[PDB]
Amino acid sequence: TVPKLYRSVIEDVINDVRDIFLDDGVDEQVLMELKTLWENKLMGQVEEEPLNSEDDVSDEEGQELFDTENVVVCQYDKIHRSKNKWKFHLKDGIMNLNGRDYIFSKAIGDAEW
Amino acid sequence: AQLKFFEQLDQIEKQRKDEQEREILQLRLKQKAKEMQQQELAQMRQRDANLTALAA
Amino acid sequence: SGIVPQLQNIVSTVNLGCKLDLKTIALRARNAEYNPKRFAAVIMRIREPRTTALIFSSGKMVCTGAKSEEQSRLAARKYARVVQKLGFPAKFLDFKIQNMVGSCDVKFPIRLEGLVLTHQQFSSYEPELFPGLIYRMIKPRIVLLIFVSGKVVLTGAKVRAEIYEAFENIYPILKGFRK
Amino acid sequence: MAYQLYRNTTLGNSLQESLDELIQSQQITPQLALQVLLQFDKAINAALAQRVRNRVNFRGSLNTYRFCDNVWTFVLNDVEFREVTELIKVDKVKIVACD
Amino acid sequence: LDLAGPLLAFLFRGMFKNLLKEVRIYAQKFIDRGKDFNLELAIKTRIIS
Amino acid sequence: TNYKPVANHQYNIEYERKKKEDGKRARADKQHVLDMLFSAFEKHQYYNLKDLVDITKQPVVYLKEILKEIGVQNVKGIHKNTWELKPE
Amino acid sequence: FGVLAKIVNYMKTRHQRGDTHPLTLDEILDETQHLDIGLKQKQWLMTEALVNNPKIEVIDGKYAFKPKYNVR
Amino acid sequence: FIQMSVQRIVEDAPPIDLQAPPRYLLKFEQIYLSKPTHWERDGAPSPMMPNEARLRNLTYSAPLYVDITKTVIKEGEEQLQTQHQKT
Repeated sequence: TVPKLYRSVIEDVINDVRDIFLDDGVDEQVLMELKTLWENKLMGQVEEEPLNSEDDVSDEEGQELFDTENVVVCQYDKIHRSKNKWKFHLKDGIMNLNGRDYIFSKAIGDAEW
Repeated sequence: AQLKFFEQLDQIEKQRKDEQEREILQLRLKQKAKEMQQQELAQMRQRDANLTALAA
Repeated sequence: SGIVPQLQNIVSTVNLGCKLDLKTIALRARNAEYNPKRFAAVIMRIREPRTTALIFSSGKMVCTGAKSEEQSRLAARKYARVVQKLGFPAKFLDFKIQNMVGSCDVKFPIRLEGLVLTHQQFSSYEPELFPGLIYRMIKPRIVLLIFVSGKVVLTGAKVRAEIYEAFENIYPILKGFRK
Repeated sequence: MAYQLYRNTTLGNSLQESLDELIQSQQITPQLALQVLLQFDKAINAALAQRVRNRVNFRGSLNTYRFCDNVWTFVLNDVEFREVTELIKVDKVKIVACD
Repeated sequence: LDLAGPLLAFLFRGMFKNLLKEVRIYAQKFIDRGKDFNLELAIKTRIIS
Repeated sequence: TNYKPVANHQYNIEYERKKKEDGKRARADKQHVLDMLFSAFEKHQYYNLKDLVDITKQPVVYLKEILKEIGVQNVKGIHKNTWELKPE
Repeated sequence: FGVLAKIVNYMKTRHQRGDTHPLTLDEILDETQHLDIGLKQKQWLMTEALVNNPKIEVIDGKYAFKPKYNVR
Repeated sequence: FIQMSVQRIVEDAPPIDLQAPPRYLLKFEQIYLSKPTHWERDGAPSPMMPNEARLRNLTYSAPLYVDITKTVIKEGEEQLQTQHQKT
């Protein structure tokens, strides 16, 4: 299923880049070579100014630096929050969970902070 | 390379032979006007890509 | 009277004494959000004090949601420290409690009609606009929302003493209109 | 001239690596590579918008969130992606959203 | 002989021309602002009355 | 049935919803605003401030400041005094 | 041509730096994130047309000294 | 006058055309006239007898209502037609 969608995307991409390859004057063999390599690669403190009186008031910032864990990239239509919970109308997008990819149109989410 | 120069002269006629139709007649002008509109949105649309790559 | 109002929310403003980059703070902060189209400030939230703070490019910040004065001050200091950790020279200048909100219950229904008739000079009861009667106390500059269920909410106080004094003043009046 | 969201995914990474190989081989110019990336972004956006007709659900807890330039960067933990056909469990997830 | 009818008809034609004139003006202002207009608010009854 | 009591007119609530959804125009960076202005001047030699505001999608005051920095107001004998996007 | 007026604005900010030195077009195009191809050639035709009316002075050799009145 | 001329004048009045893009068309179709009525200060309508009008210095007048059809063409290939009865 997902591989079939990928093949359709390949067809769309090549068709969309043909015109640019003609505009820039480059030969068409580049597209064939690109597709071949792409497929192969895929498969009392009165003086309060000092703030040092408190320490370890944060968390590890390395999660955003790593980004190695599963990542979901999509578009959002509505996102509401009522004092505890975050609600998500995320529309069509892509998800990368455990390497395997997932495709969706409507995504509904509820989370707690 | 000499043949590429000849092809460039032919691309100029595409527009230049067309240019004679302009003044005598506006589709090309409309297309040009549309192109500018695409560029305006692009820059805004593009801004998101650089920051999203930094975010993820 | 035997009843003491309990604070539900405190608003406090403090100047950091340095200009800031709202976009940078939004990008680097943990819980911060920045929507210049919607609002010109940056809205951040900290769960442990359980409060929300708005930070402006001018260096002034507003902290709300704190249930106590100490909690408000600590939350403001925490927000300032977060901004400082983001590399800015944030400080803690002229921290002040701009407004305090308290709530309580008188444990008996109230006749807002009689209350407004007696204290028309300070009372405003418009069921069409708001079911709660609005009372504007003068000696304390406190606004009280009195409800038929007995719940009373005081607002506009700068110190807890004003909240308690306003409730002490209003309780004898309400007792005279017990339903 | 496009959102470029999917560049930092498996598909975009593979395309970028292929373009890097051709650039190393001098077969394609960097301007051509950038144009290919732009066209890919347009095509992928259209394809996901049109050929996807399935709904998904998920629940969990949120540990962090960020917003700037209409870009959400939520960070959830212990998420359960529930679908009528299958259920998936994940310890942590980062949801990047744009519009 | 112009009796009550024709005389009142002349007056009413004039006043109805007026009524439509203010209706046009009021609706035109809202349309220029881009917001729809309320027909009931557009009508001035005092004109005819 | 005429003039039935209503909390708010349907047109008014629709317009308010549109305004709230659109949101106020944001003050973008000087570099991007300048680039957009220069792109617009390429399409048209002369621009009125009202339409230039729509093109740029920036606050009127901020756009006027940036435009005062470079462009200059020329008085015309045909319609009115309008901005000129050419710095000189 | 619009990018050209943008280069003019760039060299104006360069004057504002006060470190104005004899330059050329390639370094400006690089620092302004733009390339060097036949596009630079057509825009350089436009740029020489500019050199025919460069009230903002853009001379070919040692140049860029815009201000008709300039001492410090 | 009441039966023929008022209705004919309303009919002959040209339809109102507005545009400044969506365009609105207002057409006045039918005339309705109720019995002479007087409104008390409380706003309650009540029939007004001529003797009452004479005594109270009122005007013996009858409310006048028109049926108005407003059709809006949004240029989106759909036109919305709404009829206000007895405005």
